[PDB]
Amino acid sequence: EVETFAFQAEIAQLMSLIINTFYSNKEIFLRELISNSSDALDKIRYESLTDPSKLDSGKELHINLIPNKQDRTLTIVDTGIGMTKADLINNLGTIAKSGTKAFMEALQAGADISMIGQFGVGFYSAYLVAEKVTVITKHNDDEQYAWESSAGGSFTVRTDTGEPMGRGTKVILHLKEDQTEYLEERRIKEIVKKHSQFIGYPITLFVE
Ligand SMILES: CCCCn1c(Cc2cc(OC)ccc2OC)nc2c(N)ncnc21
Repeated sequence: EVETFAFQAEIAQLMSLIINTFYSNKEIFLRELISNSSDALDKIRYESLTDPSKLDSGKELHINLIPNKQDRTLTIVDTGIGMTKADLINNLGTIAKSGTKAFMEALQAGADISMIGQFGVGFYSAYLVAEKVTVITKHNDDEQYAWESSAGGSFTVRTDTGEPMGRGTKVILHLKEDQTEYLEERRIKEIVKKHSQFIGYPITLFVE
């Protein structure tokens, strides 16, 4: 059973700006997602120091970038802390509301879309390049879920019956027709080198 939810008005407004503004520097989406994966990995690492059993769902702390020309998708996989149903439906939005208001204020005043990460809302930069985003995620305290949105004001959540991931998040970017450059090995390698070369976990770029 698939449940359908409305974004909060502020978040729907941020998603339209991101979709609608003319802004050519779209590649920054990838460092925003990688950064989000890095924070989640820091989190579970930290939490495991005082509860070693939090890694029973997998000891390896890493990021995989998987392009699939066939599906036209690029997936950012992490084995970080993961997200609960409450995160997905409620808490992330609650937190994102104020980072959105700050981000929006900054833009007038002459900030640009590439600073979105300073405001804790860089996830939504996914919509620079993706027509639809699917997030598969698994937290220790909870079940595996699939979140999805093509923007338009709503998202769905369902329990995910696919391949169990153990622990972590996969962000699956269904790319726009004109953005398949981000499926190319030399392009991804270029962007990681430029914006993500210091991340403190291994990032494996899968080949097609
Ligand atoms: C804002 C920071 C936490 C949420 N989060 C994020 C950002 C985020 C994810 C979303 O998924 C549907 C929605 C909104 C988000 O930011 C507000 N990425 C994560 C990740 N890879 N692993 C764990 N938590 C993550």
